[PDB]
Amino acid sequence: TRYSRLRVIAEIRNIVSSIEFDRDDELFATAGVSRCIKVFDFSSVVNEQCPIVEMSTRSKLSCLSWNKHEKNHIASSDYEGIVTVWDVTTRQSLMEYEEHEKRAWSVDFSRTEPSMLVSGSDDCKVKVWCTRQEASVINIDMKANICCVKYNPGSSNYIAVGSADHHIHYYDLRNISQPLHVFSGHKKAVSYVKFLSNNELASASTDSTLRLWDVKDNLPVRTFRGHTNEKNFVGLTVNSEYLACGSETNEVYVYHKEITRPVTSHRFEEEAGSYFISAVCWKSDSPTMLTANSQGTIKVLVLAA
Amino acid sequence: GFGVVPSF
Repeated sequence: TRYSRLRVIAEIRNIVSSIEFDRDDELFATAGVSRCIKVFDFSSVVNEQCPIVEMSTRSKLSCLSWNKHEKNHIASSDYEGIVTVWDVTTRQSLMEYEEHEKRAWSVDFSRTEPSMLVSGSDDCKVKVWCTRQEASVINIDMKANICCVKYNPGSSNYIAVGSADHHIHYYDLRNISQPLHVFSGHKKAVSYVKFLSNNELASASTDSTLRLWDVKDNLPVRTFRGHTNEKNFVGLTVNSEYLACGSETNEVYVYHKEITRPVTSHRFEEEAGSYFISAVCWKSDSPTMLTANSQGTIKVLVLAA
Repeated sequence: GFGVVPSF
């Protein structure tokens, strides 16, 4: 009730598929179709533009994830299938994991066991990696394309897997024989999974909904509607209270987790339907967020009264 | 292609 709008506080004037803050919310990184991981200083961006680091890649990038303990390390997944860990100080690749046989859509570094990272691919496998080992530590053969994988924020034993089979597969990595639970409800591929808390999981889908799930009691909680998402990866980011996602109308939407329709939205000639928001990232539990769209424009937005 | 969610 305290917010009704999103204010633009800074802008960096193609598609960015990932925008992510480092461990201390001091730097953020972008990646996508241009085969370039760019790192920016958040404070500089708000107070001014030039990245402080640029790392060229062989392939287009689908996802980034910063290491939660080695603050200068970042992982990427790319359209070749390769999962790379990078040192943004030296610009060198530290690990190049090459087992996936098709594009990898997602990579996530664990918060609680920071040397562990998980990836998912069109090859229908989930792979768990340790930065001290070259071969994967766990391999989960699934039936359908994997669009997103995410570690539980409280324990590296649990991952949520968003699948093109329309379900979220919630695994205990200590016994991958069967998932702990498979959450049905979305009518299309599950493009994102993100945790609000140890027990609260959100998902996005190209059925134009977000959904909230209780992964302790294995229950559906809430469905969120208002944005348009029938085709693209448009971004999902959550914190303790709010969900934000993109839209194929060139708008960013914000939902409070207790309310099914948006509390606010922001629109970034051509119709709205020609551009889409492609990446979003809250600055932890604050009302500030990073956003990017399919032209490559980046905006810093802040919830306001 | 780029940024398009898969199908089965």
